[PDB]
Amino acid sequence: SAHNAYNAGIMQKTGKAFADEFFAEENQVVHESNAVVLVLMKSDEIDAIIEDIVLKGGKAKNPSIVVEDKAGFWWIKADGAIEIDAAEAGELLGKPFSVYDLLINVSSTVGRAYTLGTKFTITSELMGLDRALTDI
Amino acid sequence: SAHNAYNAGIMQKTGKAFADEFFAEENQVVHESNAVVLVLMKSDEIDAIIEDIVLKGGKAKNPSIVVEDKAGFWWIKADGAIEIDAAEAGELLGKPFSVYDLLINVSSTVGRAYTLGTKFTITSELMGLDRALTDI
Amino acid sequence: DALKVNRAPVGVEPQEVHKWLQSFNWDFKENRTKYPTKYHMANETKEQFKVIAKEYARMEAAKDERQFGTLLDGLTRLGAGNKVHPRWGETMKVISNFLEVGEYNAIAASAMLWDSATAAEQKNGYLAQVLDEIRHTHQCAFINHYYSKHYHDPAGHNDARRTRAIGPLWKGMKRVFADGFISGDAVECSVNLQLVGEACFTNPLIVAVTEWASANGDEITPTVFLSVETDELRHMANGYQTVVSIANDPASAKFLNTDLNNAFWTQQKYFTPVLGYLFEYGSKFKVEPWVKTWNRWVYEDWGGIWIGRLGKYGVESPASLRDAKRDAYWAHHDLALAAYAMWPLGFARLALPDEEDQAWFEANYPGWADHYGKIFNEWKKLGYEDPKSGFIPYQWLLANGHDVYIDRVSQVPFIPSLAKGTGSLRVHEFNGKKHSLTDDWGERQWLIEPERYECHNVFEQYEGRELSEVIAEGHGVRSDGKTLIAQPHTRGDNLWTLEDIKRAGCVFPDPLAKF
Amino acid sequence: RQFGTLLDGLTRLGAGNKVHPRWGETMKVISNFLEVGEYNAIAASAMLWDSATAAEQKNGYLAQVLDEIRHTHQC
Amino acid sequence: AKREPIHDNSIRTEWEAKIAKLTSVDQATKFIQDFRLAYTSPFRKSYDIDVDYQYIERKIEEKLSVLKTEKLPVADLITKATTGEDAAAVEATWIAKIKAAKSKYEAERIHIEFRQLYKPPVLPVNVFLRTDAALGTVLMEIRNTDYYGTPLEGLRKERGVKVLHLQA
Amino acid sequence: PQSSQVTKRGLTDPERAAIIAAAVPDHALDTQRKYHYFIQPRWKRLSEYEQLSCYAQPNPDWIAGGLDWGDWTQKFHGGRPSWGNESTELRTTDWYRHRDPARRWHHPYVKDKSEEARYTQRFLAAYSSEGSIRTIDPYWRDEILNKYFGALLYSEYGLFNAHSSVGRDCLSDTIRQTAVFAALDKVDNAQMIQMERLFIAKLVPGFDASTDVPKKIWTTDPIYSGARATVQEIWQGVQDWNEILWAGHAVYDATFGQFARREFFQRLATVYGDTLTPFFTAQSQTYFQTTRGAIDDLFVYCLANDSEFGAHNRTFLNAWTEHYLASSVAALKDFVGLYAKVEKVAGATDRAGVSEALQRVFGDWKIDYADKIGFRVDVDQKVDAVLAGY
Amino acid sequence: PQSSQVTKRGLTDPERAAIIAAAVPDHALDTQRKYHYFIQPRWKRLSEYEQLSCYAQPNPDWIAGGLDWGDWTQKFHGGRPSWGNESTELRTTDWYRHRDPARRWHHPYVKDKSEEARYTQRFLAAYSSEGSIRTIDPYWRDEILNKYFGALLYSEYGLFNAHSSVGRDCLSDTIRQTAVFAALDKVDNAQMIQMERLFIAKLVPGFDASTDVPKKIWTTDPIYSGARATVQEIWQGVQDWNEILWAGHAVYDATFGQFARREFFQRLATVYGDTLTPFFTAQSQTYFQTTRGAIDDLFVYCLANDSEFGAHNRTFLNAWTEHYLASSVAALKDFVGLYAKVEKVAGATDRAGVSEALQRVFGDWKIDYADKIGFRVDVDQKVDAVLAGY
Ligand SMILES: [Fe+3]
Ligand SMILES: [Fe+3]
Ligand SMILES: [Fe+3]
Repeated sequence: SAHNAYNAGIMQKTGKAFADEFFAEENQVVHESNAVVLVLMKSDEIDAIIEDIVLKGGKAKNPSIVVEDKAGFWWIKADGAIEIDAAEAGELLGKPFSVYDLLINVSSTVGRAYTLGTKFTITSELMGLDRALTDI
Repeated sequence: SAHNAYNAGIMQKTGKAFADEFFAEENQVVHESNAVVLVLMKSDEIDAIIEDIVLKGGKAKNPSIVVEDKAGFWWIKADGAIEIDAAEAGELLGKPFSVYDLLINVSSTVGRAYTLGTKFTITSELMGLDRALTDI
Repeated sequence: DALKVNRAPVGVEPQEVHKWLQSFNWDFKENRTKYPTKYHMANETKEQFKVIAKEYARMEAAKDERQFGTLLDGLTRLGAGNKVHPRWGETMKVISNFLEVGEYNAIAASAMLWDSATAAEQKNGYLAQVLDEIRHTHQCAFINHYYSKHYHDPAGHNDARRTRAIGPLWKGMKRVFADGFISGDAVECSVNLQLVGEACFTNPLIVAVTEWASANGDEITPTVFLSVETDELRHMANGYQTVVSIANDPASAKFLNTDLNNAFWTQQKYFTPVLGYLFEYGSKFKVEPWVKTWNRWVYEDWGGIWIGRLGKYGVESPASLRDAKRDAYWAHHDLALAAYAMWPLGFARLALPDEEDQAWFEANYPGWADHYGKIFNEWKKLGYEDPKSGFIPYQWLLANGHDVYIDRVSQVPFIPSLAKGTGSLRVHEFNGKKHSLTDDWGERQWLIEPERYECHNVFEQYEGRELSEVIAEGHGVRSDGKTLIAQPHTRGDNLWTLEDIKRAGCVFPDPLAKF
Repeated sequence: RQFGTLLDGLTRLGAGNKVHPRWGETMKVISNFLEVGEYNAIAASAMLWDSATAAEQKNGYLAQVLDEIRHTHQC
Repeated sequence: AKREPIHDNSIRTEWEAKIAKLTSVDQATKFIQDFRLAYTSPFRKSYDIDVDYQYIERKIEEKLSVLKTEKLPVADLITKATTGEDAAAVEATWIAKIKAAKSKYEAERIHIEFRQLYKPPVLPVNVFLRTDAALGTVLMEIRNTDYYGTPLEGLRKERGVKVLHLQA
Repeated sequence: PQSSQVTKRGLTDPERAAIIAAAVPDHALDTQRKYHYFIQPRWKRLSEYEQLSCYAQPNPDWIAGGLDWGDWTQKFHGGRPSWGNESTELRTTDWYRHRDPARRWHHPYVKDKSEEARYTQRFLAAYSSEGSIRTIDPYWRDEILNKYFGALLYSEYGLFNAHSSVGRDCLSDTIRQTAVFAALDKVDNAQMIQMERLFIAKLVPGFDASTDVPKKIWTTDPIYSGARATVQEIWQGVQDWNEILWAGHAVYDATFGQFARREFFQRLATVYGDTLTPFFTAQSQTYFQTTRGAIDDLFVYCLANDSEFGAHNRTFLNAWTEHYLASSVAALKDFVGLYAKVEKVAGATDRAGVSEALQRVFGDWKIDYADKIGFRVDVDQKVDAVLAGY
Repeated sequence: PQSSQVTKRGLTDPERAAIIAAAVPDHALDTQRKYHYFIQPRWKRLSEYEQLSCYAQPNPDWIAGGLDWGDWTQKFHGGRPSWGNESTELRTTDWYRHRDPARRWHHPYVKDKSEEARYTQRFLAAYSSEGSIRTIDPYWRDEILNKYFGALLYSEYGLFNAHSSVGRDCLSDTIRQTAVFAALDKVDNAQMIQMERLFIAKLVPGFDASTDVPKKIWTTDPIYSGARATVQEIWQGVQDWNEILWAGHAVYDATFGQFARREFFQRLATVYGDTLTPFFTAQSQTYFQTTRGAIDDLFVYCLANDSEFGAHNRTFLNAWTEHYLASSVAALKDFVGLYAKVEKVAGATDRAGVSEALQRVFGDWKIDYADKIGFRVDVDQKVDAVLAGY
């Protein structure tokens, strides 16, 4: 879990300690990561999804999820994949809610993200290369 | 003009001075007034109408208009009648604007108010009694 | 023909359709209102707002989208729901849910008026009002729904449609804004609902309140209430069109001023003390003295611009106005005494005026400190706020001879030994039942019309029962089953429970048993 | 939702002039410079729609073409 | 008195046991008319069950209405009172009685008693509502004439109250 | 400046915000955040529709389902209660049971109708640019459409007005919403017919879009004689608010209304080259199916199966149906005389075509309504009774 | 808590709000508050449409109308400029002159289409509840509609794809908006035809809504042979972006497209009892008239009258028209063979009816487009050339 914090690892250092690590030879190439980053824009519907889907059942299925408050948006980072069922969000909210309504306040994805049925998935997997896309 | 201020007349007194006037025998019956009161809810479109219609051409045609800032709304009181042409508001705003769009942010009328064509009028006159209502 | 025609782009605007509306009605001998009435509405009345069904929806949906954007997007992202002073976020439990029943009952009242009118245009103005009051019901609900989700005390925001039934203040609200709208001559109901309730008292209740809300940190209520009133102004026009439509009916010369004066007193009897109480005692930051608000909106502007101008058509200044002015000065302070003394029966948390509130009260109402402030400061010393005190001030009033009575007509409480507003106790026995009446106008209503006014009061229903049992049976508790929704302070600790109330030994009496 | 927040709620609050001057100046540059990126992305996405052969792939680029018009107007 | 709880108490439970023993339309009609003469309106004979009579009344109406649908022919449901009287005839009778009333005190008693005796399910809904509406129109025109004429002292004597206290 | 203080906002003023922040507790005082959490949900979880609507009506415990207590505070002269059991013959264990299956509170209702409002004007401006009016049979246009379709607006307008006392008298909040939305859709239908006529007048010089001729036809032409009589009765002849809803929507409008709108004016527009009228009947028929979902819930699903009063309620529903179905069959028998005024087209306006259309209306009605409340009806018998007037 | 600072908002935090308030001057620093106040307004006052659109394209002064200067920063291998005069034969004194008369920036465009999106689903759910499909001629349904209407989606899909290079290559922001919205409406038409077919499949068991048969017909049936050839040419045969717009919308779609959509599939739906298809053609025809207003402004009002290049531009417009009108007449001559597959109805599908329909399309086109650019056309001659294939 704490590896997925916004301020993880080098980000805790300041001043010269930060500079020494940032310029170290090991950090001059990218390092492959199995993380996904999800950004959700704050709104009435999103704040309920965060509290009652992401931080309860979501974190139960994926204990690596970290959620951080960035004032206007929620920053979420997890190992592997994050999945949100719009059908479940609608039951929680008590109103019609398709996958396209969920996308009204989904603001960024660092990861492979797609829609299938009522479900929105953001995944580390290389969709269409290692695993095909399907129809309903 | 200053007779139409929110805090006109008795409203400037406090404490016992207010009480003495409020309970004076002359003030135990209503006094007929030729004023109208218009309340406009603050919004981008309304604040432009206030600045460029009500307080320029409006006050030129009716110098008795007083406008007061009540935080969430504009309180307007004038002698006789206030008229707002939605056709002129649309030219100012640069977008389609019918009389029904103007009504989105018209929040109260103390007066006889009606719609005819593109024009919204609030008037001291006893419409339908002293002056008939018409069609277009 | 089949090859030529004009091909310029044209549509049909709403006012083009509206012009044909008057001719939709048609003549048959059964075509008359089903409801009892002394008046006859003229067939040719026209309406001030030319609205048809499609344009109605277009106009209202555009208001909604802006309102729900502000709420669900912008104010939620700012966290505005919990940036409200606690006194005000508690007051909004009562304001929005009590106003809700007025919006709800106005649906049925407007429909009864649509039935009464004969002119298609006049029916159409009432019909637009019927739809609006559905909007407003859902809008008041939305306020308490939003507060339930985002404010630090959702209890009572989340269940007032059942927890309002415990307490006495709710009964008076049902008279002005529920039964007063729908039970009577259609025209008496119209003056209660439209000419007085809407054209007079919603200016303070719905418009002026938004400035108090904003002063105390609440930008949710302005967003909605200012939108509510955009529809309300069309209802003010309905009330005026009622008067226009009966103007040439000889019955109006016989009856209209009596119906108007009864309705004016009915509405003012509750709103004058209750709004002044909720504005001044349910806020931290105050905008202006309530008696000045009433003077501006009720006495000078509504009185001068509506009633004063109708003078040339036979409408008189209401005979009860002088009594109403005395209430505007003192009766909300009288009501505060009863509201604070019976705090456990409500569904909101209250705060005694603090040192700076008291200074403001005495400056704007000289004499307040020697009468009301002395009492509040004694109660504070006796432990009003402290759940281990065993102290509930309703008992203290009884111990000192300051009995509370309920007006059989208006359901407003009255404390004759302490009151500075209008009224005096009359106790009658009639056919083996005692009744308490509190002013000249409502005493006459009851004497002439006793089968209209049979409302059970809280002392009749709760006689001999202990406070905490009534509160538990009414579900007046939080989700733990034991901490009261209502509290005598707005702090986050030392909350009262059912067992703290039970320790005070408070049992309801029959106040009229001594007579 | 966006235009409600802007034209109704934030305007009634006076938010437009509650910005630190340094930042309200910076937004002159950020929003108008970003605008040209949104604008030119319309034409770029259309060139990619031309390049692709799969109808679905053309459709993803086409949705982007419309979005970048949205964003031009939003900046 | 010490009241029981509001919605579930020994008074209501006892009256429900009586009502369950009604077995015929004639018996149920007599029962509900007696109940309404005894316990409703400001001219009721007793206030003893004041806080429970309205719920109890609903339960009697329910029993009478079901017995009606089990025992009467369909056409009777539309055109007759359960007394056996012609519904249209009840209408014409009571509109005649109120238009002959000389005072507001006579008019008010006619309207109240009409409701005591014929409130649904005794009379059909449509006939009942229309009659009630015509009676109320008359009652209001009488009462609202010169409404402020009589001073309170006189109204109190006309009404017949025992004045128990008047504050000075 | 201005005469009155400019009030400082508690949200943004630094002094007031600091004071407010010091008064707000650092924890919630309760955890129950579901608004009116005690409502019994009809579906898997509480909907916003139920939350915003259910128990707004302040009924006491002596009106089945109510949560409050005691008498009303103010009643009618004579004693008539604000609301009461004497308003209808039907009975139930809980008046708050009804749910509109489309879950319309006020906002989704005007949102949807606003889309139809604005799209209609875009369609009309394009249709006039297209010149598609050139292709409509001018006899259908000026004879059937202008006069007999025009006259049908009075049937919709009378059904609308039948709801006034329903809106005052009915006994719960979800029922009142259903009824009011139904009423507005019916007056919308009346206004849309007149909008069509006014539109045609802009395109065809000397087309008369005045209501005078339609109103003469509605009031005096025998083709509408039974329709007008049933509508005058449903509106002004009764006051039981369940009778009015059931008679108006579930019998008269489901039989005569569906025949007149769909089987006659919409279906025959698509044989005489009318490309304009089916745009307008698309709306009325959509409004009819949305209203039907709600009327079905109230009467068919709930009141006809109330655990204590179902059979009781079906006695009244069956009596009502027998009476208004006869009125409606009469109305249809007068109406099918219109076919004498139109071109005979095989399978459409010949006796075989009218008989298949009547078989569609009555057979649908039997499945949608009659079978579900126990009402026995012989479809063929009703079709033959209407053909008597052909 | 969380690893990173929780940022205090400058709007509501008392400390930060106080600091900001002390930095904001007490007066405005300029009084010009009209955004891009220097745009020349087409109408009485600047519109929001012009303000948000005009000069977003950063053209330099060597592309007529541009406000910037210097070369592009990065060009194609070989030197092709980011945008350039070499993209089209037409010329003008100012590429930013064009205005869509409907003034669509992005928000009104998706607002309107969203209303049509949601209303369509409500209409389909009611239409299926109505059972109005029962009344459609099953030969028209499974033979003309499924196969030949299905195949028409490829014509709309090809017109859509013709815009890809137009969206990359055109030279101003109002033109680019017009072109992109036109493109989406054409692919919307293609998707709506397939939506209709998929809808019918839910109602009629064994109706095949797969595109296989429509695609076979589009590619191999001689009825579509000339259509497909013109569309392949307009899309992939040219790159002048003014040629593509003019050929696609003002010639091919205004002649073949209007005949196929309105005179054939919409008009004949209203003779074989099809109450479903005119709901969908109502949208395509509305989209056609909105697109026409904009194409007219660009070509007819502006480029054909440019003060310096009007006659120059009409030389190209007339040449283009001569070439694509011949292609379109050929396409129509192949298409009218479809009438051999349908029931002969007098004044509709007989030679007289087809000849009056062709007279409507070509006569309208002459007034809307041909007369306005100086193009001489003999309507009767074009009608006779098409009837050759009847
Ligand atoms: Fe309201
Ligand atoms: Fe209202
Ligand atoms: Fe972008």
